Amino acid sequence: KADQDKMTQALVKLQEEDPTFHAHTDEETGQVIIGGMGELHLDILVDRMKKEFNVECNVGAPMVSYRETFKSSAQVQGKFSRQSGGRGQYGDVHIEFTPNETGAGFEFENAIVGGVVPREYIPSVEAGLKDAMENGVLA
Amino acid sequence: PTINQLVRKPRQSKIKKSDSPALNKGFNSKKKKFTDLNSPQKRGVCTRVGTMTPKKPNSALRKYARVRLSNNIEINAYIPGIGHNLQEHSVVLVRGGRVKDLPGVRYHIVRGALDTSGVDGRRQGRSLYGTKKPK
Amino acid sequence: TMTDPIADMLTRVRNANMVRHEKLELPASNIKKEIAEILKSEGFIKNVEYVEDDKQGVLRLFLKYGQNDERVITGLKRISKPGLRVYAKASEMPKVLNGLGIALVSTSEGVITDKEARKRNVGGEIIAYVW
RNA sequence: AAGGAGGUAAAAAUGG
RNA sequence: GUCGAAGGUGGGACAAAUGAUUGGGGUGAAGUCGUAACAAGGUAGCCGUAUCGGAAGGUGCGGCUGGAUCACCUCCUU
RNA sequence: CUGCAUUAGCUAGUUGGUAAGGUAACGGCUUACCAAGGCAACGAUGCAUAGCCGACCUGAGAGGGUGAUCGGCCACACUGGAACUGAGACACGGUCCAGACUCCUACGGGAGGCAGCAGUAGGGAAUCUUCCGCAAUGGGCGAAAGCCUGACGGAGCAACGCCGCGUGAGUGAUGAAGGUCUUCGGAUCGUAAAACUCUGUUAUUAGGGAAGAACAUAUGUGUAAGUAACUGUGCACAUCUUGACGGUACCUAAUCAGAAAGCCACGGCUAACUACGUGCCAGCAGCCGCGGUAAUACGUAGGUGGCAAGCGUUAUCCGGAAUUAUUGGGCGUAAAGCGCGCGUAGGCGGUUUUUUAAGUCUGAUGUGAAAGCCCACGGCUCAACCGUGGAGGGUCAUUGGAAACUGGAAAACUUGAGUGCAGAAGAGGAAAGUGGAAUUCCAUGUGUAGCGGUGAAAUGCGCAGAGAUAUGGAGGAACACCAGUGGCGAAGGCGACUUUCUGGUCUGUAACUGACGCUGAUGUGCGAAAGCGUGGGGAUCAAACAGGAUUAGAUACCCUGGUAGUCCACGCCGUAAACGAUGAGUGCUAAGUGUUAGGGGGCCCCUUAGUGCUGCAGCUAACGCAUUAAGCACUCCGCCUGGGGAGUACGACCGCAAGGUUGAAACUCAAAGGAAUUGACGGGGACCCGCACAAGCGGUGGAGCAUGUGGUUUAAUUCGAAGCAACGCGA
RNA sequence: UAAGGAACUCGGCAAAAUGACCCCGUAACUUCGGGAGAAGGGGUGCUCUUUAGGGUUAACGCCCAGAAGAGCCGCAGUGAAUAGGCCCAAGCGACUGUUUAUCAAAAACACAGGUCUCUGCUAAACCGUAAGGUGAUGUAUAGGGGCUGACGCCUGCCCGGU
Ligand SMILES: [Mg+2]
Ligand SMILES: [Mg+2]
Ligand SMILES: [Mg+2]
Ligand SMILES: [Mg+2]
Ligand SMILES: [Mg+2]
Ligand SMILES: [Mg+2]
Ligand SMILES: [Mg+2]
Ligand SMILES: [Mg+2]
Ligand SMILES: [Mg+2]
Ligand SMILES: [Mg+2]
Ligand SMILES: [Mg+2]
Ligand SMILES: [Mg+2]
Ligand SMILES: [Mg+2]
Ligand SMILES: [Mg+2]
Ligand SMILES: [Mg+2]
Ligand SMILES: [Mg+2]
Ligand SMILES: [Mg+2]
Ligand SMILES: [Mg+2]
Ligand SMILES: [Mg+2]
Ligand SMILES: [Mg+2]
Ligand SMILES: [Mg+2]
Ligand SMILES: [Mg+2]
Ligand SMILES: [Mg+2]
Ligand SMILES: [Mg+2]
Ligand SMILES: [Mg+2]
Ligand SMILES: [Mg+2]
Ligand SMILES: [Mg+2]
Ligand SMILES: [Mg+2]
Repeated sequence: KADQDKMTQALVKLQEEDPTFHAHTDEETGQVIIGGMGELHLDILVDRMKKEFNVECNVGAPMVSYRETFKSSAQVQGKFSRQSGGRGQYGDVHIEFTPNETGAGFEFENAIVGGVVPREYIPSVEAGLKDAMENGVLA
Repeated sequence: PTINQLVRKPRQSKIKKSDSPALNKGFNSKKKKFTDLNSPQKRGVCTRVGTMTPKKPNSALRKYARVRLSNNIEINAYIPGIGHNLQEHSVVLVRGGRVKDLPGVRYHIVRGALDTSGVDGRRQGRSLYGTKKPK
Repeated sequence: TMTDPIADMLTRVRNANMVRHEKLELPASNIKKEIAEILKSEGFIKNVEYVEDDKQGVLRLFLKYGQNDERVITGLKRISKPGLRVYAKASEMPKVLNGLGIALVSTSEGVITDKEARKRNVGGEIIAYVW
């Protein structure tokens, strides 16, 4: 890892030398990916980086960023009571989770009647859902 | 003090510290050592890019980058302006000037230098954010 | 113990002037007497008497107050001290209060005022300021 | 009569 | 043949980097436990020292007033 | 002419002498011999960093920072050593050797050193052309023409800096369109624009076109030394010829306002305000801060402000910062007086007389290069710039003068400091001995069922006889009353009495010495309590600890026990809010009133040394201090420089240990602090009042019932009111 | 005993190496004694010349014993023999000692030190049926027994059971 800056500089110089060789960072996987015209092309470039630029590198299959989804619908409840110590906290929600049409993305609906959930906290509930979904639930 | 006391032990002035220590140091790779040299800016590579929460009473998601400088010192540099195109491994220029809200952020990333892009849609005080004249 | 008789004399004069005393008795010495004579000649004090008794003698100064009880001596400052002695050249002689005051000096030509030092073109040890 | 200094008793539940 | 750079061998000195692991320090958001200090802060507080206790701290000995206070006597000032 | 003591010892050819050798030269420069010298707290040695200066930046100055360009001096030429040649080198583009690195090779063997000018790669935020000419100045060689000269003279690039000039000027209300705001009238951009007139600095085109050039040489004469006389040589006057820059600067003529304005800021500091969007988000920010629907602080727009071919940001230095204070600050409570003595070096030192001239003062001479800064003048059209004079800059040196002060030498004095003589008080210290009160324990007589303790209790002790009471014994520890802003001591501290040894202080006197004094780094001692070691001792009290209580819990406060320890000897430790939070010495500056130990003159007056209170002048941020200064002054020491980190880490020294002394930094905050003011509050106080107690009459609490409330129940038992100030209350 | 040098092996077992004298020089740590012969180096024969000394003697003489220089010889000079291998770390036991005569020498025993306990003298403890003895011709700073085991810093809670 001490040669990562050398690796970046070598990649820049090699991209200037060779239009068809590309290097980019993938945000989701945090990996640096090199794209080329073929196995021979990438092998030659890897050896050239190792020797000419003195940065020994290892190459592998790029990681695939998977996702998660719910296959079944269900009404669920979440309650949190923390009155025991010092400041007391209370929260409660009833949410129906449904498998959305594939590719439609997350959809939050507010079927609150009678102000049982004050309108102030509904955006907070949506944000909490967004964060908890950003964090995986299965893998 | 008496004049004799001053003759024996002369007066001693307070020593002044820099607000941007990381800019005062260069690195010689051949000798593998540090050297004292004042630079107005230093190049670096963004080790991390993200957001930080300011200390109270302020509240925000302030954009910053952890940068390793050309002298191998790792610092936190604020990203000024609205919107930026910086990621890990981006090569950026860093100048002095801390962000009072952000505790460990003591430098700024220059806009419109090296990889960093100018602020999109900026029209007043453009030179401070590296935005070309729209005309 | 005592280390600066001239400073002691100046402080005696200052304290007596503050309390608005009329006379002031102190142990005598030649330098003190010359200082007192310069003060009289310049008009800061009224009279100087020497008592040639035993034990080095006594100086008896008589202070001078103007109309409205205003004090003629505004202030006295020791300049040269045992801990640090001050000398000046003839061309570097200082003016006290833009000339309204005197600097008592000690020179090869006797202890004189700054005006006389400048006139005779001599320097020396700046004993004191009086204004 | 009002202020300053030394010694010296007796009393005592708990939480705001 | 003398002198003699570089070199070799040896035990020490000093400096820097780095090291499984480890110690307290600072900062940080509504965290958890209690409430030590500020009123006599509900056991006056603090200082040095010793020891004990999750924690602040408690306790002992000597010291300080930078301590509130009802009755008493003893003096000093106007 | 530099930083560090968290570097105190260094030196053995080292220091001196003798002899020789060696060198341009003196010399431990080298060798042989003899000696043990030499340096160092006036900082040696070690470590770290550094080319030095003229100067440059900043500052009112004193000072602080810097050592580019240009000039001087030094040092070096891949690294290390050496010598050769030479007048000169231990030699950048020389030699030899060694070393690292690199290159060529036919594999036998060879070669190289850009910190010369360009340029390449690399490092970096960042710094230029592989250009022209020797025409000018300078250099080497040559008799000379001349050759060489990446010195140099030029050109090229870069807003990098400074300076100069542009991007137009006059008129122009008819306040045109259009933007922004609006109170929907208008305001503003704005004489700005449009339009008419004018100019060409600049720009394009076409012509003319410098200086920098002196020369050298060559050719003519004239003159001067020498010659027997020429050629020649020196000098003087004339003539041909010599330009990279460059057909550049500059000048002239014509054409066009036409090609030539951007940057930052507008909450306060700080010059400049409004509308929309956003809504603690996005974002701003040098500090204070701004942003959650009315944002002059975020983004845009109009307008405005400052500058302008530049404007902003970052970095670094000086200033503001008197915030290390010589100029020019402090230490009672803000940071700061060592816990206190004794005392070394050093710093400082009473009065008079004579002498010296080291400091001190004054005159002359030399020097402080040039450039630079400052003043003046002159030349570029101006200016920058260039040139020429002046002035400045030394703690400089040599020399001649003065003697007041400081310093040195000599001689006197008694005022400071000690001594003698006559007196005073004292819990000053050390060691032995005696004594009364009281606590605990042991034994015994009497005696019965509690004692003890607390807010209230319980643990515990006691029917085996406790507790109470009387007597005797054992032992340890402290000295009731006197006792007092009283005494003594440097501080810590010292309180029964007696004896021995011993320290200090105060009063009067004026024989005696004659300045012998003050302070005091380093050092050396004393130093409350706790604590450590060895050996004793052990009543009381009491950390730890056990039990009881309180409490939500109670590792406490309270109660019952209880070990170390508390006591003694000898060692150790060396710290405390070791405080007057106030260093020592000295003198001077209104007063009133106590008290301790004295003295003098008539209960009074005066007086010395302490110890208190009150209080002027003066001081102080204020509180307050005020002859026992925190006033006015002089000498010396110690100490401080925002709050945390931290009295921590590392190093060192000390200690048996506990720990002590010395003592940072990274990082972090914009405060932390002092004195005083007004409120509020207190499980602070004093006083005053009230059917608040007290006095008294009658009630409620007990019974049945009425009613309201809580609870429960119900399909619902509608909702509201909850201490006084909810409950026959909204009703 | 070529080249190698622990590759052997459970293990460097055995062997090899070191070894004398003189000179230089010598670390952590430490209870300040030590560690230490630490380590790591240099010298060593013979001849001749010059030359400071000491003992014994009138002296000569005899004996001891250095220093400097210049030379000579070999592969090699404590020329043979005899004469430490060294170092860095960890466990255990403080140490010198003691032990299974004849398979165990150790970390086991002992130890100086610590502590508990008994014992007032015809002591307690011990031998003996007793007499008589040891303890001791000692007397609590003494004597017996148990446990611990130099030294440093320490040794907490439980007395219900035995
Ligand atoms: Mg409390
Ligand atoms: Mg309290
Ligand atoms: Mg306790
Ligand atoms: Mg250097
Ligand atoms: Mg200034
Ligand atoms: Mg050369
Ligand atoms: Mg070269
Ligand atoms: Mg070059
Ligand atoms: Mg680069
Ligand atoms: Mg200053
Ligand atoms: Mg303080
Ligand atoms: Mg003190
Ligand atoms: Mg000059
Ligand atoms: Mg004690
Ligand atoms: Mg107790
Ligand atoms: Mg202290
Ligand atoms: Mg103090
Ligand atoms: Mg008095
Ligand atoms: Mg073999
Ligand atoms: Mg062999
Ligand atoms: Mg093996
Ligand atoms: Mg094997
Ligand atoms: Mg063996
Ligand atoms: Mg053993
Ligand atoms: Mg056996
Ligand atoms: Mg055996
Ligand atoms: Mg054992
Ligand atoms: Mg035990």
